[PDB]
Amino acid sequence: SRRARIERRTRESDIVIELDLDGTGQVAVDTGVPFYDHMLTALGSHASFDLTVRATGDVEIEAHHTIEDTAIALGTALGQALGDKRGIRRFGDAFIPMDETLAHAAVDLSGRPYCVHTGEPDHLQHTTIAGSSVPYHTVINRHVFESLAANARIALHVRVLYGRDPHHITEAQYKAVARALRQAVEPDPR
Amino acid sequence: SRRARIERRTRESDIVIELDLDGTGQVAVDTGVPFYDHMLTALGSHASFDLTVRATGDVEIEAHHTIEDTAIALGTALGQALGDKRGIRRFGDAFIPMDETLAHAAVDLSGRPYCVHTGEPDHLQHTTIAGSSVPYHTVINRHVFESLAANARIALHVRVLYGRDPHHITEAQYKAVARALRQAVEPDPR
Amino acid sequence: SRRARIERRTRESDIVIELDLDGTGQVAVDTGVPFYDHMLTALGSHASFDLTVRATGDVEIEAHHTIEDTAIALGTALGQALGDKRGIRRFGDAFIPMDETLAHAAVDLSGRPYCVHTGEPDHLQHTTIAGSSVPYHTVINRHVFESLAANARIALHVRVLYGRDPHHITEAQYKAVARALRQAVEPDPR
Amino acid sequence: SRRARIERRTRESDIVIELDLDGTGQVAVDTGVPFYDHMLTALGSHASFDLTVRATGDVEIEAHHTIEDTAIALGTALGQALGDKRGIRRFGDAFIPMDETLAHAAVDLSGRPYCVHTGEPDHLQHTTIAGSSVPYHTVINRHVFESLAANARIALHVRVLYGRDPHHITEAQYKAVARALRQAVEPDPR
Amino acid sequence: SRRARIERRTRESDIVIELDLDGTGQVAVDTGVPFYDHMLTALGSHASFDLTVRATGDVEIEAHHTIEDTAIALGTALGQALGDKRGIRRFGDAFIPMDETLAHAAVDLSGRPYCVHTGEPDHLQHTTIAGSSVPYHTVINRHVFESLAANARIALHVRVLYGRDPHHITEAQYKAVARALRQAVEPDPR
Amino acid sequence: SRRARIERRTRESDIVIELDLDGTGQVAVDTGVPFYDHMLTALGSHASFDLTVRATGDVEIEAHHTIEDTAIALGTALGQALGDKRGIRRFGDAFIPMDETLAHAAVDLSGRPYCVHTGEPDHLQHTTIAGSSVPYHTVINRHVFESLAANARIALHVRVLYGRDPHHITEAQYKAVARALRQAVEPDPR
Ligand SMILES: [Mn+2]
Ligand SMILES: [Mn+2]
Ligand SMILES: [Mn+2]
Ligand SMILES: [Mn+2]
Ligand SMILES: [Mn+2]
Ligand SMILES: [Mn+2]
Ligand SMILES: [Mn+2]
Ligand SMILES: [Mn+2]
Ligand SMILES: [Mn+2]
Ligand SMILES: [Mn+2]
Ligand SMILES: [Mn+2]
Ligand SMILES: [Mn+2]
Repeated sequence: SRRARIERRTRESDIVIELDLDGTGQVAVDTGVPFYDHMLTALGSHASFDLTVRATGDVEIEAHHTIEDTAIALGTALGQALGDKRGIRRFGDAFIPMDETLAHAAVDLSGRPYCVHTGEPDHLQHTTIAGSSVPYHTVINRHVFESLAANARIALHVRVLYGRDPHHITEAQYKAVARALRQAVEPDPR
Repeated sequence: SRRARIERRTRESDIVIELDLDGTGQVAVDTGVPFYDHMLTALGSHASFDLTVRATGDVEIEAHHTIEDTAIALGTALGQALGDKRGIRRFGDAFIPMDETLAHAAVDLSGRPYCVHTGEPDHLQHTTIAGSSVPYHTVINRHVFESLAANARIALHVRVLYGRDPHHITEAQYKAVARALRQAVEPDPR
Repeated sequence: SRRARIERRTRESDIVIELDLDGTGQVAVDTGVPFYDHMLTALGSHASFDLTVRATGDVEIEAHHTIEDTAIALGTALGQALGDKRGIRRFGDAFIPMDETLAHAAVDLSGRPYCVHTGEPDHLQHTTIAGSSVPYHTVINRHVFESLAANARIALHVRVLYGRDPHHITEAQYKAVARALRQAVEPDPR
Repeated sequence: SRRARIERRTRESDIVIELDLDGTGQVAVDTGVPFYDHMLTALGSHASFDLTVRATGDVEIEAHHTIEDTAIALGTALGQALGDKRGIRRFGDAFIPMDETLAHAAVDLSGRPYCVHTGEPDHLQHTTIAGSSVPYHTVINRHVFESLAANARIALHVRVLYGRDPHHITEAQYKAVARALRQAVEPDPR
Repeated sequence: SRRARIERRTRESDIVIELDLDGTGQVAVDTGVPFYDHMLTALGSHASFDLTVRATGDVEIEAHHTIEDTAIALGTALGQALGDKRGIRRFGDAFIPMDETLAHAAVDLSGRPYCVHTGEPDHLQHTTIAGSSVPYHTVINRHVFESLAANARIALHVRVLYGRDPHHITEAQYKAVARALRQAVEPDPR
Repeated sequence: SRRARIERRTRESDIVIELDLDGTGQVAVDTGVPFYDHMLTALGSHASFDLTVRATGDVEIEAHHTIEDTAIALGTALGQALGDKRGIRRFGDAFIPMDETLAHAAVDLSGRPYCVHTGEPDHLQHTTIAGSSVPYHTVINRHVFESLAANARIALHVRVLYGRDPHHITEAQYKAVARALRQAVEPDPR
C-alpha cells in the first residue's frame, strides 16, 4: 500500500532503495560504509519500516558522495511511499536517551521542506569514527538530515540536548528521527 | 456529551461560543479580527474540536478587547465541556515545527490554573501582523494564553524554543496548545 | 459651582470642553481618535467628573495635533474649574494595578506647574495601538501629561513601576492620574 | 449582608471558612500550623473582617497542602461575600512599616485575576520559621497570595521594598494585603 | 484632649514645646535657625497641628545642638499627646511632589521605635542652605527624623524617590512626614 | 504476569516491596518518612502500578538510609517484573507542569544502566521539607533516581526546565518518572 522502489544512478554512485512504511523492521543495508550501514539499520528498525538499501560508490575518494546520494534517494523513497498523506498523524516527536547523551527529533510530514540541526558539540565537526574499512566523519550528520528532509519534503528538527561520545551522539540522532517518523506516518483514527 | 454554549455580553463586546470536545474539526470563527480568526481556526481544527465562534466588539479602538473577551469565553466553554474530568488522560504535550520555528506546549487539565509563557523573541512585544482590515499585535499572544488557562482552570505551559518569523512563531504556539489539549482530553483506557 | 467651558480654535483643530469637577462620571468624548476617546473616558469616569469633549482636527496628517490641542484645552478647563483652590485636599495619589502592569500618579494642585514621567519601557517610544481608524502612538503619552500639567498649573508625577502590554501601561497611567486628581480636588474637612 | 460560609473537603484537608466583610476584627483561626494562624489572624484583624477558620490536614507530610487549601477556600469566601461589587471603592493600597521592613500591597477588586509578587530577598526561598510544632517555609508566601487572588478573582500586587528579618517580611506582607483589601471593599459615597 | 507641654533644659539649649494634635495649623516657631523654623512650620501646618516652639541654644558653635534638642523635645511631646493611642488609624503614608522632587513617608504609630532614611542624593551629606543668619546643613535631616522617631516611639520610614534641589528635597521630606502623621493620628471609625 | 516481591534486610533497614506493572493504581506505602510516602504514592499511582511498600529503618539518624534502601529495592522489583522485556514500547517520556514548575523525564528500558539529573536549582542542595515527623532533604532526589536506574538497569534522564517551590519541583520529578515509565512498559502492537 505504502511502498516505493527508487533507482538512482549518478557519476559518483549507483543506488537502489526499497521501502515499505508499514513493515516489521525487516532491514538490509549495504553501502560500503559500515558505520553508515549501522546507522541506516537503526533508522529502518526503530521506524518499523521494511527497508533494503544497496549502494556502490567512489569510496576510494571518501564516503561523502555515497552517504549523500543514499540520503537523497531514501528521502525520495519516503516521499513517494507517503503519497497524498491522507489520514495520518502528520506530527511526530521522540526523545532518545543513550547513556550520557539525550537527543530529540520533531517532524511535520505535511509541512514545507525544512531542516534545523542544533546542539551538536563542536568537536563533531572534525571527529572520525573509524574501523577496519571506510571511515565515517560526523560532520556529515547534518548533511544527511538536510538531504532527507529536502527530498522527502518534510519539516525535520533534530536537537542534541547534551552528550559526549560521538558514537552515542550520532546513533541517538538517527534513532530519534526514526521514532519521530514512525509516530507521524501512523494512521490517525479521527 | 462534552458540549458547551457560552454567551458573554460586555460593554466592549458580545460573544457566542459553541464547543464540542469530541468533534471532527468542524470550525467556524468570525471575530472581526481576521488573523485571530485564522489562529482560532487552527486551534479548533488541530484540537479536533467542533467550534463555532461569533464575536462583535469595539475594533475601532483596537482588537485587544475583542481578542481578550473571546479567549475568556472560550476558556469558560472549555471548562464547562470538560465537566468532572473523569477518565481522561489529563496530561498532554506537543512539539510543532513550522519552518525555522519550534514551539512546545504542555497541559495539566486537573492542575490548578496557571500559565507560563517563555522563549518568545523580544521583537514580538512590538510586532504587528497587518492585512486589509483590523491588525493583530503579537504582544497579545501571552494575554490570550493566560486568559484561556485562567477561565478553563488548567495548567498551561507554552515555550518557543527558537524562531524568527512572527506569523510562524504565533501560529506554532496556537497549534501546539491545540495538540496538547487534544491529547489531554482523550479518554484514558486504564 | 466648579464648572468650566473652554473653546479652542487653532489652525490644526477646533475643540470644545465642558467640565464639572463635582460630577457622577457622566462622560462623552469624541475627538476622531478612538483609542484617545477610550483613554479620556477612563480619565473622566475614574475622576468622577462630568466631562464632554468634542474635537475635530487634521487627523489625515496624524493624531498628534488633535491629541495635543485637546490636552491643552482640558488642562485649561481643569485650572478654571479649580478656581482659588480653597479648602481642598490639594495632594492626591493613586496606584493602579492592571494585570501585569502597576502605575502610580501623585499630584499637588497648588504646587507650581511641573511634570515628571518615569519608568515607561523603551518600546513605547515606537509602539502603535491601531484599530480600524486613526491609530495612537504611545510616544505621545508623556506629551499628553506634560500639556495637562502645564495648562492646569499643577505638579504631576506619573510612574510606571513595571508592565509589558502597551494598552495596559497606557490605560493604567490615565486611570492613575484620574484617581490622584479625584482625591486632590475633594473638600478637606479641616 | 456581605457574608459567606465555605466548606472544602479534599483528600489532603478539610476546611470551613466563615467570613463577614463588615466586621469588627472578631477572628478565630485554627489550621494546625501556628505561624500561619498568626498570619491569618493579622489578615482578618487588620482588614476589619470577622473571620473564623477551621482546618485539619496532612501536616505530618508538611504544611503546604493545608496552607494552600485554606488560601483557596478563603479566596472563594472573599469572592462570594463581595458579590456584584456594587458601589465599592474597588481600588485599595497600603504601606506597612515593620521595624527595618517596608511592604506594599495594591488591589483592584473588579480587575481580572492576577498576582504579582516582587522584592522578596532570595534567602526567603529556603528560610523556615520554626517553633514547637509544624514549621512554616517562607517560600510558600507567593503561593498563598497567588491562590487568594485566583479564587477571589482580583488583581493583587505585593511588593517588599526592603527588609531583613523573615518574620517581619512575612507579617508585613499579610498586613499590607489586609489594609489594601479593607480600603477597597469599603462603600464609595459617589 | 490630645495636648502636651514639654520643657527641656540642657547645657547646650533651652526648649519649650506646646503641641495640640487636633489643631487647625496655628503654628509659631522660633529656634534661632531660620531654615529649621521654615521646616518646622511646614511640619506643623501640613500635619494640621497647633504647635508653638521656642528654643535658644549655642548657635555660635552651630545649629546641630539646637536642631537635635528641639527634635528630641518635639518627639517627646508627640508621644505624650498620643497617649494610649486608642481608636486611631495608626498607619499613615503620603507622597509629596515638589517640582522635580518626589518624597514619601510611612508611619506606624504603635510600632516599635525605628527610623529608615533612604534615597537622598550624596551631595546632601555636605550641602549647606545659607541665608543672612545661622545656616542649615542638610546632613542633619536624617538626625532630625531619627530623633523624632526615637522619642515619639514610632516607626518612621522616609524615602526620596528622586530630586535635585536641596531646598526641595528637604522641604518635601518634612511635608511627607507631616501628612503621614496627620493620617495616622486621626480617629478610626471602626 | 509482570509481578515481583522483593525482601531486603540490611543493618540500617528492613524492606518489603510488592509490584505489579499491569495495575490500576492500587498503592500503599509506609516507610516512616511521610513526604517520601507521598512521593512514592504519586509514583505508583501515575505509573498505573499496583504497589505495596513496607519499610522500617534507622530514622532516628535520618531518612537517608531508609530512602536509599527503598529505592534500591524498588529498582530491583521493577527489573524483575520487567523480565525479558519482550514486545514493549521500551522508550517513554513525559512533561509534568506543576504550577510554576515544569519537569521532564525520558527512559530507555533496554538501554544500559545510566542516570542523568539536570536543571535543579541550587537551593535544593540544602532545602528541607519538614512536617510533624521525620523531614525530607531535597538533596536526596538525585540519589533516589540514580539508585532506581542502577538496580532496574535502565537509562533514566530527569530534567527540571524551571521552577521555584521545592515541593512542586520534587513532586513534578517523581510524576514525570512515573509517566515516562508507564509509557515505556506498555505492550507495543508492532
Ligand atoms: Mn555534499
Ligand atoms: Mn552502535
Ligand atoms: Mn487586557
Ligand atoms: Mn498562516
Ligand atoms: Mn507636539
Ligand atoms: Mn482598554
Ligand atoms: Mn502547591
Ligand atoms: Mn509576629
Ligand atoms: Mn548629634
Ligand atoms: Mn521653602
Ligand atoms: Mn547514600
Ligand atoms: Mn504534594
